[PDB]
Amino acid sequence: KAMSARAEAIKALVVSRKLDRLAYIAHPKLGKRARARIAKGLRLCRPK
Amino acid sequence: GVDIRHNKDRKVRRKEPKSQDIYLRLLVKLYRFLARRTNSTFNQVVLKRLFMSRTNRPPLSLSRMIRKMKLPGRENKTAVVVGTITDDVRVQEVPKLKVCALRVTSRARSRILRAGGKILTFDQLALDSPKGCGTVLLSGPRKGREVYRHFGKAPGTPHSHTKPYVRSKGRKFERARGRRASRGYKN
Amino acid sequence: SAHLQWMVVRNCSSFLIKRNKQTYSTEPNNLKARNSFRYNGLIHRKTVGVEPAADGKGVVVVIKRRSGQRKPATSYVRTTINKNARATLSSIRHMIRKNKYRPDLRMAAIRRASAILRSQKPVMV
Amino acid sequence: NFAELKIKRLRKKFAQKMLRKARRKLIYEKAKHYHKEYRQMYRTEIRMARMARKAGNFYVPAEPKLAFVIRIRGINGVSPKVRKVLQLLRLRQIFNGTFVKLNKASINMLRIVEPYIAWGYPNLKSVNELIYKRGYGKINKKRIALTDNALIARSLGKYGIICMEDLIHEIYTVGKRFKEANNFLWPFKLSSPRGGMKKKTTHFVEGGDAGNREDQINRLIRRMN
Amino acid sequence: RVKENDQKKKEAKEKGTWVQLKRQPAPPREAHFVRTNGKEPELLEPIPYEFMA
RNA sequence: GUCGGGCCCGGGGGAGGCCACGCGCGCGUCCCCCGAAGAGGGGGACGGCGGAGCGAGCGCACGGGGUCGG
RNA sequence: CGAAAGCCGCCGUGGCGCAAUGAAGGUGAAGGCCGGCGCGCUCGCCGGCCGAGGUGGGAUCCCGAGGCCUCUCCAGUCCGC
RNA sequence: AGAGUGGACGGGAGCGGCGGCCCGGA
Ligand SMILES: [Mg+2]
Ligand SMILES: [Mg+2]
Ligand SMILES: [Mg+2]
Ligand SMILES: [Mg+2]
Ligand SMILES: [Mg+2]
Ligand SMILES: [Mg+2]
Ligand SMILES: [Mg+2]
Ligand SMILES: [Mg+2]
Ligand SMILES: [Mg+2]
Ligand SMILES: [Mg+2]
Repeated sequence: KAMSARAEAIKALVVSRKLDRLAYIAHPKLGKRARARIAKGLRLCRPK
Repeated sequence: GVDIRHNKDRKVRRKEPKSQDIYLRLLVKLYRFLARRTNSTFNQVVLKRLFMSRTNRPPLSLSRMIRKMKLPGRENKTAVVVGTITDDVRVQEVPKLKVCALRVTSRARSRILRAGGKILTFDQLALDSPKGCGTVLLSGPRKGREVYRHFGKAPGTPHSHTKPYVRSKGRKFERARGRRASRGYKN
Repeated sequence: SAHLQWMVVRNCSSFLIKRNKQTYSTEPNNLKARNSFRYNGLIHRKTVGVEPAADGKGVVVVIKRRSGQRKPATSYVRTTINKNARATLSSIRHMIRKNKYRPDLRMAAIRRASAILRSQKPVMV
Repeated sequence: NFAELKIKRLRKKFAQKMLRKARRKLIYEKAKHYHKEYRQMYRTEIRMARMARKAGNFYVPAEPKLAFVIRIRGINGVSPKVRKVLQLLRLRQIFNGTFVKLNKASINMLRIVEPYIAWGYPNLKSVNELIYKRGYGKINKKRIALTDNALIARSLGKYGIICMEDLIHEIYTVGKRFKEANNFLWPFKLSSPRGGMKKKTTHFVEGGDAGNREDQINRLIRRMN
Repeated sequence: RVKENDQKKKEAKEKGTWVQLKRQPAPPREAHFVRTNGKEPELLEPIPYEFMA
């Protein structure tokens, strides 16, 4: 009975910052797309 | 000069079997390779138990292994002992089992096979489950023998139940003074 | 079995020579002539050895047959080669590598063949 | 397979090179930040004292949180309590200095082993010379020369300490992970004091070496490392 | 102090902060200014020796 | 009052130093102007944002423990 | 060589082990659950199964939410950490 | 030639890069 009571109780629901950016890019999983962007912007040329 | 004690630097442990058994040396080579090049703590435990001595590898009884397999959640797992499977004449029926042992006695092997189970050695264990998955690692009772009945506190102290070293068992052999209060004392 | 037979003859063999800090073997199919599991001429399923020829010209290469593994009379096939040096090295290299017959004794057989050839060729004063 | 495989491994090598470049830029900026912080702290202390003098009062600076201790006596004929305190300080040899963090407990055990150590308050130059010249780390119970920020990061990167500048910053500005950084550091094996000691067996304020020379430990560290 | 730690962790968890629970051994002494209040500090000086007892 | 702090909060203007700052297009975020609601548009600056493969080619060295082609 | 080796099994007598305890007559090592009924009395009647108990630690093994990918997307196919 | 800090195909549906009279595909 106590397990049923707790079960119904738990189912009764409803800027820039350069150094931080550097740590985010140097993170191995999070910074992947960011350094990919940096790499292709370093080596790509489209005008305007 | 440095102030360190050197009396505990050498760790006293087996690094190889003391045996000159070449089959044991071969499967120690195999399991040493497995424990090195694998992340299996199972393989490491099996390796050091292979190093161990015979008193440190007591025989596991068939009935004890029947109970530990009968325990819940262990359906169609491989029972692995590094040691000896002996027979137990106190159990009448044997289920089917998938066992792996260093050594199985004749009647225990016959009972397992005609009950319809499989017996593996360690080389074919390494072929079947090289990681050690689906295994139950047992052991025999390592403190069941007469020397462990004799070890402990001294028999003439209280309150010890240590077996003394007597040359015969009878009413004239160490039952007097020291063992009852009508002769000196009891403790 | 090779590993079992090595665990037997590893320290007790009539071909073993232990003298001053060194260990050698004298079985007839032992390139490099050392007490090793790799260079043992008796315990393996496949073995290659090289010797000087019967007459003092050429090199006999003896390889172990696959089938007759328990019949030592027919178990070895040997061929004498009395070519020049570059062709005999190329032929035994082609033999080992193209047959894929134990291709880790290749360079050892090469060194042994060149030593046997250089000893066979006449001495200069 | 020999084209898609080779372009795949080339892409993998490129990504690893870019990650290396990112971490290098990070450690460069971190060191620049610490240079700013150090000069800010130095000028801040000077300004505080200068402001108190202008006002007519006194500026009592903060009593330091970092000490450098050196075992300066040998191992023959040592009391057991002194022995235990010295090996809790990790001073097992003569001329065998280390960093301690100063509080009441540490100060009282230094007071216990007073006539065996010379200790004091190191400056930023002394922490630089000590970690760069005689910097060894403890990496699975081995004593490894600090030649690699990869080595430092693989042992201490879970605390944000990924370079020798991060290590020096923790030790100098005693952070929340000072215990871990100082325990990573193997105890410094200094040379003999070039020039001598003038008396080993008496306290510094009566003409010897033992005890707390306050900032003359830097003179000793220059002569000794 | 166990019960105080438990109530403190409960209030921190409900209010959404992080608070200190351990105790720390008497830190150093936090740089500060000492006012002289205009007056000059008094000059102390060792006394001559006189034999009483 | 402070060669104080705020990635030196910020914005504007006029014949130098420093920067481990420098592809697009679209999104956001911020700012300016006409602002004919202070709408809708003309722009700039910032971004750790958004489906879609790859620069190479020579050197020199305070660079994972001595070599000389003296 | 060989005074060795091999074999016996209705040659295992016997020893030691497999049971202890008591001076001795002697005695002598398995529980729980489910049902009914007395008076389900701190408990017998029968029946049914299971098989050396429980707690705390405990090497090893098992399941495992969620993660980590592939020129790239849409719907799943496989195994891996 | 052993090469895996995830590899699979296979319809599925579009790109960047090589082959033009816009059609590609070991
Ligand atoms: Mg010594
Ligand atoms: Mg000694
Ligand atoms: Mg002395
Ligand atoms: Mg001198
Ligand atoms: Mg003395
Ligand atoms: Mg300023
Ligand atoms: Mg600004
Ligand atoms: Mg006989
Ligand atoms: Mg018997
Ligand atoms: Mg009998």
